[PDB]
Amino acid sequence: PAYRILKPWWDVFTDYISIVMLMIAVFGGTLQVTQDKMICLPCKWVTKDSCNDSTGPTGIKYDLDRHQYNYVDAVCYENRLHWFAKYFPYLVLLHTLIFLACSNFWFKFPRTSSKLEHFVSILLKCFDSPWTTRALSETGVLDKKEGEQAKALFEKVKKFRTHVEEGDIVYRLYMRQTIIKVIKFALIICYTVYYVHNIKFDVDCTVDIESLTGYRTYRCAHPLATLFKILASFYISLVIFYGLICMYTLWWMLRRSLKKYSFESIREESSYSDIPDVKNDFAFMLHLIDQYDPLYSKRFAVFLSEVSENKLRQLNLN
Amino acid sequence: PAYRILKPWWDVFTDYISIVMLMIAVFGGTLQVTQDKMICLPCKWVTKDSCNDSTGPTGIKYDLDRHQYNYVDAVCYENRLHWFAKYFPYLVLLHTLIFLACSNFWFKFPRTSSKLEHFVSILLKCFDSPWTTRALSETGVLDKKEGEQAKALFEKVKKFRTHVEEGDIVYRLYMRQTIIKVIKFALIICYTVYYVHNIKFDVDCTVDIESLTGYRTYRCAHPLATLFKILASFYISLVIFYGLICMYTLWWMLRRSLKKYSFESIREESSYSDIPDVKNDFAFMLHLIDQYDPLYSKRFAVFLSEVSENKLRQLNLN
Amino acid sequence: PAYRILKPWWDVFTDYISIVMLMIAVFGGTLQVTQDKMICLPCKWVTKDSCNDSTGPTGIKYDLDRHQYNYVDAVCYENRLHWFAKYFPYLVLLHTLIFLACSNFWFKFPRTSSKLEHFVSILLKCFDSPWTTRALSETGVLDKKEGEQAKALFEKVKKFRTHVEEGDIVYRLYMRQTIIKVIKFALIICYTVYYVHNIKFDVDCTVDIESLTGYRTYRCAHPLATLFKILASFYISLVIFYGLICMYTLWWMLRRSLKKYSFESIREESSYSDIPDVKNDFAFMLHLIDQYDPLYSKRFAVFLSEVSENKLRQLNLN
Amino acid sequence: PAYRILKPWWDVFTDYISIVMLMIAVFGGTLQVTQDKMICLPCKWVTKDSCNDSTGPTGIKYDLDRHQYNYVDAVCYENRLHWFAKYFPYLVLLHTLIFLACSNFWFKFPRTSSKLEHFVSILLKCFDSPWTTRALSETGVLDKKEGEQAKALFEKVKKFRTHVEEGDIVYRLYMRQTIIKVIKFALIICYTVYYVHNIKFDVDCTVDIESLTGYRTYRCAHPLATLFKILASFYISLVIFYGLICMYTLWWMLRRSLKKYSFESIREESSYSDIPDVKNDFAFMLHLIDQYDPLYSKRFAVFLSEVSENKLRQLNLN
Amino acid sequence: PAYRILKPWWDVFTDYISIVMLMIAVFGGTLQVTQDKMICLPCKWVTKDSCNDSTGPTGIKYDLDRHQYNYVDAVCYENRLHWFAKYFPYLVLLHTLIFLACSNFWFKFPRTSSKLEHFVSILLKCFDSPWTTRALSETGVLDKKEGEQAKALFEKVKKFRTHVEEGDIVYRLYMRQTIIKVIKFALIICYTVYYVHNIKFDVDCTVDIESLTGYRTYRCAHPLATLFKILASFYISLVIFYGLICMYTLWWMLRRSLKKYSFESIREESSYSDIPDVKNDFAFMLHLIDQYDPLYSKRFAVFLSEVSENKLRQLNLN
Amino acid sequence: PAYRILKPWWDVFTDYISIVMLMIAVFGGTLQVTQDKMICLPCKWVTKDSCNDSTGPTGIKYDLDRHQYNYVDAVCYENRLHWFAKYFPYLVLLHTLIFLACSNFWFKFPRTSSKLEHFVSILLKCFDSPWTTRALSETGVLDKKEGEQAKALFEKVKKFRTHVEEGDIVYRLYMRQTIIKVIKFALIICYTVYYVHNIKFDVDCTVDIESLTGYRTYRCAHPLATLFKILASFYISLVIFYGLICMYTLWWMLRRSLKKYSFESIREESSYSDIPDVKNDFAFMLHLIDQYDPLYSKRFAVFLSEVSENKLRQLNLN
Repeated sequence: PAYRILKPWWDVFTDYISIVMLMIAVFGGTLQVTQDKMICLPCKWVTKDSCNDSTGPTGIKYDLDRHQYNYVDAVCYENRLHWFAKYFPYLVLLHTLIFLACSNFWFKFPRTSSKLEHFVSILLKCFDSPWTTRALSETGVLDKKEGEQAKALFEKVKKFRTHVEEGDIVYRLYMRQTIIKVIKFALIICYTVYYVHNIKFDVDCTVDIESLTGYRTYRCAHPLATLFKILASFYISLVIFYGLICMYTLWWMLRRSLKKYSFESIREESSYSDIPDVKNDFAFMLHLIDQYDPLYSKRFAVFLSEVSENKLRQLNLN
Repeated sequence: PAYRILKPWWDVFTDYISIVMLMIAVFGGTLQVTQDKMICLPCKWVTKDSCNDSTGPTGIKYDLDRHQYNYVDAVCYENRLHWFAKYFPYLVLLHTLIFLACSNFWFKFPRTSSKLEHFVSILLKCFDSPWTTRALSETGVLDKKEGEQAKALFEKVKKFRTHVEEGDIVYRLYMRQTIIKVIKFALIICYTVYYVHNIKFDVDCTVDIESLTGYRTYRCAHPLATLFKILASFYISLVIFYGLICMYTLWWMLRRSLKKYSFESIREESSYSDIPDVKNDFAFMLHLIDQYDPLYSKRFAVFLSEVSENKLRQLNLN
Repeated sequence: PAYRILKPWWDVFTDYISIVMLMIAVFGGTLQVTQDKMICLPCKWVTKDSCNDSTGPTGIKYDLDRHQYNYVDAVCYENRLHWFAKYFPYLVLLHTLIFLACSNFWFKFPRTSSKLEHFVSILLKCFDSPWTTRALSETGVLDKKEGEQAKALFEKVKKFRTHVEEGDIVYRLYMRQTIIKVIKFALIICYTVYYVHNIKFDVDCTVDIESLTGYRTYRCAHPLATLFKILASFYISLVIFYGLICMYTLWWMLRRSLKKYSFESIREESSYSDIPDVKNDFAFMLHLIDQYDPLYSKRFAVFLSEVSENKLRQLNLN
Repeated sequence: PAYRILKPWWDVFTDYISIVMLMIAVFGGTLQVTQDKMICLPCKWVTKDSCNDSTGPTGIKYDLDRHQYNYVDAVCYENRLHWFAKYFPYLVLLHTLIFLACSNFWFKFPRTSSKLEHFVSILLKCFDSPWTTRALSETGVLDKKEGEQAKALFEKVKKFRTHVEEGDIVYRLYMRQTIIKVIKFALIICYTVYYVHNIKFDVDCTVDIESLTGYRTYRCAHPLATLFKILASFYISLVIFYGLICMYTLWWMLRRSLKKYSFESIREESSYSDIPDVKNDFAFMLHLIDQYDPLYSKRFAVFLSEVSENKLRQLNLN
Repeated sequence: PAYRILKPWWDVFTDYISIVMLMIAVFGGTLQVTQDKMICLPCKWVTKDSCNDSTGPTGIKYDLDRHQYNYVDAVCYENRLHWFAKYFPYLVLLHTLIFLACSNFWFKFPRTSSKLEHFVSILLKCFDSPWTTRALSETGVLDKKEGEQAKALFEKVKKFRTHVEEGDIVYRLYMRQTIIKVIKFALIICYTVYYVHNIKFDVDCTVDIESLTGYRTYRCAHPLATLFKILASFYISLVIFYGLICMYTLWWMLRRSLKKYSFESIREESSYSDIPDVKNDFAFMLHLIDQYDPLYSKRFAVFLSEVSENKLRQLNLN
Repeated sequence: PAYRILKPWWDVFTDYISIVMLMIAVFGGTLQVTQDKMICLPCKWVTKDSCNDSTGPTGIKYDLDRHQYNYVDAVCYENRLHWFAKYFPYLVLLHTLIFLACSNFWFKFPRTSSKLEHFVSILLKCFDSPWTTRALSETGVLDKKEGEQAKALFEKVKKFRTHVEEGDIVYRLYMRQTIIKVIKFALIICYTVYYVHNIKFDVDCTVDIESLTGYRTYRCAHPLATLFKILASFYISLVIFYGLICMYTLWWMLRRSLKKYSFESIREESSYSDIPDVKNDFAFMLHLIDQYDPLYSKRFAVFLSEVSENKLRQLNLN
């Protein structure tokens, strides 16, 4: 509903990229569950623990029952097949979940949710005030009721300023979240690229069970290897875009030095020099709202100015 | 809810065509997943890497187990079968998603969403104003309250004009989106038509595994080839309609030269010559609203006229 | 919500018949997907490309593997089985979708949706007016506020009349939609009845593959033939009802000659002779609302009369 | 929402019984689809087209492949198995749907829906009127506004009476619906009880195919016979309850002779003798509302009385 | 929404226990449907219609086809397996449904739903009245409007008292429902505990079919026996808790003798001795609301007192 | 909706951890249901009830049918496989459910839900009062209406204080719930860690059935052992976090000694020394609201002060 203005474009993009990652994860998961197959055969002639690979033709006879193939299938799936091809989608699901948690933690966390809902309530009831457009147009009789409403609103804004000025928690939380995203990004890229090549269609496996079948080695096929490879490539691509976005966010924030809102633009333009600069934890919100729309900041700044209140006193006193 | 007036008929048609494309994609996808079968047999007599195709009859005996057929099935599915027949529906899903993204990007993007929600809020509160129908009927006592509401509304419209006049971002974004749609259209038509013919029911494949079975070549059948061919034909047809719609949109926009709203019709008809012409990024919106219903433009234009304000001053002063 | 009054009983019936058709389509579709089986056997003795059909008994031995039966199954399913039994439900789904599109096109189309939402808004705010019941009861002090509301409402109705009088698009669209429904009805009845008989339980098929099996001909069974026959009969029955409804609609509209709303009933009854007749594109709406409830037309007609306005002037002037 | 008062207890019970019938239908349907099995075997020794039923033991050898059993399965399922055991749940679904249609037709039908929504709107705005409780308490200064509201309400009720008095359609529709329910009830009981006994676990079938297998007769088993028998018993029981309810409804309506609302109770009790009796199509509604709660009828009857209006004139005139 | 105050804690617990019972029923149902397996083998040596149970080892050869095992499976499943293991979850579902029906019958039943919605509407509009807190604080100028509202509210409460005093239906219905719950509880415990032990993993069955196979007896296994046993134990435990709750409810109601609300506490405390005792069918509601929160009863009792009305007359007369 | 302020951060974390636990439970459950497989083979040479594990190679022949493998599979699954590997996910589901019950019991329980909804209603209508910000700003003409509203609000707060002061039930319930969570935590950790190691891939089982097959021992494989081991590790980790959170909660509550709200901070700061200390069952709520946001406590405390009421008397009297 109302927190769309808080979320910037980068957070919006992350929100949908997470859905796409989760989608491919769920699909790979159900695809793994429904088949989870390998197709294994023996190898009669062995050379260095591998196949030699050396009147019409006739089929070869191995003298095996259907149920022994499934046993050797399960064994060569358990032991010699590599864990990544098994557990790829579960990991992706876990990662997407903890991304989303790192994103929405500071919304769900009450200490900050209270400050944010109070801030936005103040901002909207200020923007919807009637006296603002008049004050901006001035660069003369008004209703006593809305005059008193504005008068109480000034005091509310002052108390809110005094309350928010102390905290400085939101900056720290958002900082920690971005850093967690970036380090986790790097970590997943590392082992994903390192272990992607091990997915293969064909596998030789020597499991050492003579007594049950009488064959040493086996050659096996994993049909889903190609598809999981495609999904992994698409995955790491989306991940790359996500991490570049997070790096841009981090650079923006650390560069701006944004604990202090400079504010000088409006006071020179609108000729209200008697406005102080803002302190920590109330400037960050203004920067966020500025990324959405600069208009809200200007509409809110008028109540902060004491000159506006001094003028409003004249209209109530009349 | 309220953005239905912004969307023109072509965007409406695209919205439903995307749903149809997504529907056939999901269906082909689940159909591929649940079977993903081929039925492969050997070929005893070979001529040029192909079958010679040369007391009651008797069945032929190949001396193969059930589990070897599945191995050769997986192999001839992996190697010699063509990637398009495998991965047709996934590509279609991807394309539909990126179409929808290109369509709804300028709605979800905050810099423009703010301008649009502000514009439409202004337009609706102007259309719902009581003084408009009276002003149009004039071609005399009014309430001081609604008079002051209108008076503030003029100032709001002026500030909004000054704000929107600068940007010119919406035109660029919509331009880029249409062009992306058209080039992506052409690209998908190209390889889709080039590779559709390779889907076939029957396939000969030579995989070179003598040691496991003792047969060189194999003849295989893919039942879903016909159905995927039908779906691909239906797909490219829908795509053609989509691209022709996009071309019409592009021609309309580039032809109209619409940064400047000509406006001359109302001023001659309603005898309000003292209205300036509109500049970039506020005309495009008027053209869009004109495609929906011309009435909103006329109802909104009265507040822009200074003569209307001059007359309204007389009614408030009385 | 509010467009229920626009929809007549025939459109209501079509709306639910489409749901039933879609239901049987989805069911036949999933039933086709989950089995898609035939059961094929060879035929040892052949006479004219067909079976001769000529110490306890003993089973017959064909010397075939399980995997060859599936191959010949796929072949005799692809080639000699008839396309209608395969693709019956998909066609039904397509038809139902394009029926629904032809039904809801003039609602979703913005040029007409604007006129309709404006019309119905006017009608409801007129019906909810307090002065109407008094004016009808007359066959005396009123509030100045509601008097001015009614006075502005007369002007709104006049502007709306002048706006709607020109168009004549809604009649053309509804005409085209009904005709599309009727011609498509006839087309589907034609080939459905012509090709329904080809569905059969038992099929003889000669596919000409000696090298793979050594048998010429095959006898095959399709279990779902009976069920699809039942569904097709039920389908064509529902379709017949739909088409008869559409024919009734078409006859009604072409017979009534409804561009001109005759209107003579109320003016003779309520003694308001000074009301003009209505022109194109505003009469069609009145006929539709008359099919729902004649009361709305009478309650709306009073504002159109100039005598009512002349009398209302006396009450405001007092 | 508001039509709960219209629905009597019998219609409420029918509404839930239909859901239960639909539930068992859907369950039997999916159960039929997922198995649809029979298990068929041959019979070596035949006596009168039936089985004679005449060193450790040894298994019997029939020399049949797995794929021939499925063929004879499909054949003996198609031909000799009885259609009721196949198509039981589909019929039940159809019946439940047409029951629900017969129930909700007069709600969905616009000609009557308009009358009903208008009636209930009048009744609720009368019940919520403030003057009613005072008038009942009388067995003295009031607000001019609510006085005028009541005064207009009398005229609205009079116009509504004149409008509704003519129709007499609702009685005919409800009559037809009840009769359709009762005759359809009897019909389904008839063939359901006549054909339930044919469901059996074991079946002998002689299909006459020597050339494909060399056996004349077959003995087959249908596992779901018992379960479908249980569901059919439960079905006919629920149906019996439904039909007895419908018979009670029919007897009630035909006995009461309810076109004329007798009304004599309130006029003797509350001493308002000057109220006429009610005519057709406005009494039926009062009887329905009486079945829910008699209070609404009494609260509504006061406005119908002319004495109440005569007294209200004194309070407005003061 | 508003009936949460009517429901006591025991009804709340029953509501969730029914959901848990339904959950285990649905799970056991789908588990039964998807497998419904037994695994049957013959027994070569027989002693008293049972198995005697008496160079490497070698497998035993019975000379049976795959399709005969399924036949004997179906037979030994139909005949000798016990009906409880088959139809356990369906019964549980039926019981849960009829529990829920017995719980919500007096809400859905209109004759009582009208009384309850009217009662609660009165109670809430009384609790939200402004004069109540003042009257309680008294142990002096008020608005004429709210004074008249309260004055009409007294009359409404009096009429409602006279209406509700007669009925005494709600007590009878709730009594019948509790008793049905208790007797049905006892019945299900009886046969559930009596027949639970018959579920077993291993079963010997003698079906008497020599001609089809040549074996007399069979030994069979039912894998789901253990799981259904666990579910049945959990089921009867939940059922026990449910029945003990119902017994507590029954004892409470029969002990309290609650047709007469004693009421003596408030009149001694708040010094309003001039309040009569309450009669049947209006006391039961007060007891229910007392179980939720005693405050509503006290806030409502003030309007019942005539002294409160006598005092309120002085404030309106001033 | 409104109870988000009551829930602290620890309860929030528990709420989502329960969803994750339930998710892994449902997944392990469906995974168990769909396969529930073991793959068992015999062992020809036995040494101490275990396998000795001692011209191309040839397959071994056991002379067993497909249906005997399934029998021995079911037997070795029933008897020698350990119950934990079977019933792991059901237990997890049960635990998660009873965690959620212990969490939401005091919300669903009516005796406390009434007190809480009344408390929060009072708090919100106090926070939304206009006089509070003025009273805080004072560290002078007001509307008589809101003055009387505040005056009644003081009395409401006093009655509410007297009502809540007695109970002391909420503290006991929350205490019991935390303790149940901690003891159940310890219990599940105990047997989970004790029995996790018994899950294994390979199992030897001696079932003692010579007559049916002629083999003593069997070697079996359980593919899902690894996956269930991973899920169990992840489970116990989440559980550990949950229990540490619960221990922190318990330590906080027992340490604070919170029946008495110390309150001294505001009276020294805002110079309102004439406020008493709070008693049991009204302090706990204040501590909870303090964990969310301290501002509500301060905004509410002003009405509790008698000095504020004494000052408000002057403004109403004027």
